[PDB]
Amino acid sequence: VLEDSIGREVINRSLIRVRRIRIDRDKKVVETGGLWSEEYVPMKTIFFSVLLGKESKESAIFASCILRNLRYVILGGKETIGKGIVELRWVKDVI
RNA sequence: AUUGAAAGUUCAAAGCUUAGAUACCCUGGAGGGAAACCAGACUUAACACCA
Repeated sequence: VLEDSIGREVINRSLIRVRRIRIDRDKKVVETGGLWSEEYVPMKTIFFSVLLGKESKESAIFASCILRNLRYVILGGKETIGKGIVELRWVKDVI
């Protein structure tokens, strides 16, 4: 756990910022303006969130039947690059 | 009983192409195969005398 000034530099250095290219398939060179830049969040990163539920009978099924079987889901975009496989861990058993 | 409810910035995209670790460069200059060394040492034995 770093100070907020030093941590913001160390964290910004873990963020993956790549350039990406679209290639002219006939001459195998990059197109004009076929270069752009994207940002990814690395493997093993950990986001924390909460799922709040109102009192009902459907949520009892949802929290018991549905939420137990969510281990892996896919968030965000660029799934073709394989950029969405994420894992939920449900802080009620890891504690 | 909330200007509330509902809605995935999603999708397609190769950091690709061109590019000789090449060019100059005497293993050279200096350094005595020298220093020392007797071709020398010695007569013996037998013997007729002596004894």
